Amino acid sequence: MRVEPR
Amino acid sequence: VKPNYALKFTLAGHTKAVSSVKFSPNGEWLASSSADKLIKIWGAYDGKFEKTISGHKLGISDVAWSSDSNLLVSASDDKTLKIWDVSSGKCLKTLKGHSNYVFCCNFNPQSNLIVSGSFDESVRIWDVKTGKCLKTLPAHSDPVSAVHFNRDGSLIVSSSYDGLCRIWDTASGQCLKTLIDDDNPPVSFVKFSPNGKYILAATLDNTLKLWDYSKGKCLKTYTGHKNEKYCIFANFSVTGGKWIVSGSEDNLVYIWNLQTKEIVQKLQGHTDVVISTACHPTENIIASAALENDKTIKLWKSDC
Repeated sequence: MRVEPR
Repeated sequence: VKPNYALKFTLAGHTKAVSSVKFSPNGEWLASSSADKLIKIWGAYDGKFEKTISGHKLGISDVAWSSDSNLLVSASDDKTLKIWDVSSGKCLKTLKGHSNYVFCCNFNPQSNLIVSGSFDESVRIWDVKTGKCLKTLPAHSDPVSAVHFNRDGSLIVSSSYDGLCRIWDTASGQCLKTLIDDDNPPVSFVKFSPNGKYILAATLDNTLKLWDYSKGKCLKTYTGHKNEKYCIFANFSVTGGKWIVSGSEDNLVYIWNLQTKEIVQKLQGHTDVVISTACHPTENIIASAALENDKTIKLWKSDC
């Protein structure tokens, strides 16, 4: 999920 | 010399955050992937929507073109990759075998191979024709954020939250080099220079670095942007002046001079984190895309 922050 | 990129089009139609945009090698097309489980194809020069491609069961984090511009590959949270015929929109193959979200993907120049990196801390090399997995590299000890082939496909570069960049021999799967640097900040993106001599790496401490692959030496550093939370695509722009192009968490597109490291432009207009930028193969054209509060793609044109 690149759209969610780490 | 400084560029003068200006907004030409905004492209709307994804219903969630956009995750990646890429120009087709023939310059005709822009492909975008998004959290809404869709790929969309748009005309590169007029911004006209062309089609939607669907079939993934969860969101898509990356998309990539074959060399002949006829195939796409997508990496998805449903733990698979999919190979698509662009003209028909049909799924040709489903690549299964990762045990977690697939995050990034790319064809090799010959386009007989696909490389993927996943949250299962692994890199996989797949055969395009059969869809079978040829190799599984135990590449990293944390999620893999980027994978990229070099000019001729003999090398793979991978990056991870473990703070490492690794250079692999494609044919043998053996690790040829590991780039480590200081306090091991998570590496969010990596890609070869067009000539294949240098490697551009983003770290989640608001930093981009240009490394010489042969020497293992950092040559340039680029700062001024915000990059702490997301894996943002960065690019070499080579059609006019030699720039470094990146997204940013302050909703701006940043453009630096490669040699001098000075910021030469900031593109304003996105209303969320700019997660992805892409540079047109022959024209001075930038495609940028943003997250949930924006959900659009913007095309920018410059004279240099």
